[PDB]
Amino acid sequence: MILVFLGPPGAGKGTQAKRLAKEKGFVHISTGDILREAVQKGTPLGKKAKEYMERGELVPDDLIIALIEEVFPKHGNVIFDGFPRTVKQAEALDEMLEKKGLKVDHVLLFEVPDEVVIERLSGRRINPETGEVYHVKYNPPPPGVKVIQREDDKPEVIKKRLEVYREQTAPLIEYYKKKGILRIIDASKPVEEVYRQVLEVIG
Ligand SMILES: Nc1ncnc2c1ncn2[C@@H]1O[C@H](COP(=O)(O)OP(=O)(O)O)[C@@H](O)[C@H]1O
Ligand SMILES: Nc1ncnc2c1ncn2[C@@H]1O[C@H](COP(=O)(O)OP(=O)(O)O)[C@@H](O)[C@H]1O
Repeated sequence: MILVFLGPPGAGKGTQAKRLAKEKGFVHISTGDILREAVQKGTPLGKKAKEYMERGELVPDDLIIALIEEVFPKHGNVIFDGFPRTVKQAEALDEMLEKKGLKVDHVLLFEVPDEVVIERLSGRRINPETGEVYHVKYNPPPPGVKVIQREDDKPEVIKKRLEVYREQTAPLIEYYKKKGILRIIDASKPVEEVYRQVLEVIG
């Protein structure tokens, strides 16, 4: 089974993907996580990607498409989390999978309104030792635990990211809907409720 998690930044896609991977044994492919590691390690990919990410822009398609070929597993069910983000990326994924006799089985669209997006992202915090994601209101870090705020979770970058999402990524809704594989998730609900809907949708 191959899943794609699609939707505005802050919808809770990462959070749900991590849970589903941990509990059901999917391979979680987070382009954001992988890129952040690349930036940290100072790889050719990292150095090139860094500025796009800090500015809230998408990293160029060719780099991401290569990244996906590099990390796609020989076996296992997969969650694509934050990929694809453009039509060109979605077409390259279809091609890549077709060559492997595979296809996207479900595209879960995590719907949230802008107000919730801003609230979720502005409050997002990361434990730098473990990568665990918290929220200052909805899931605060344990007392005493040091966390950081991502530079792209600052207000003006969130604004850019949402524009970029609406411009480049939202067309994917129609792209996948035509194929009859688009599943709507009400991502504005609490985490446990969203996860139950994720499980129902994928059977
Ligand atoms: N599939 C992709 N294509 C291009 N850029 C990406 C992709 N995935 C992640 N990025 C880059 O990394 C940034 C953070 O992505 P991600 O962690 O997936 O976003 P979010 O903040 O919604 O969790 C994006 O704004 C973009 O610069
Ligand atoms: N269902 C939810 N209700 C409340 N807060 C949430 C929910 N899902 C995620 N969060 C919090 O909102 C922020 C965005 O979640 P994340 O999974 O990073 O989103 P995405 O991967 O879609 O950008 C994080 O701070 C996370 O702890």
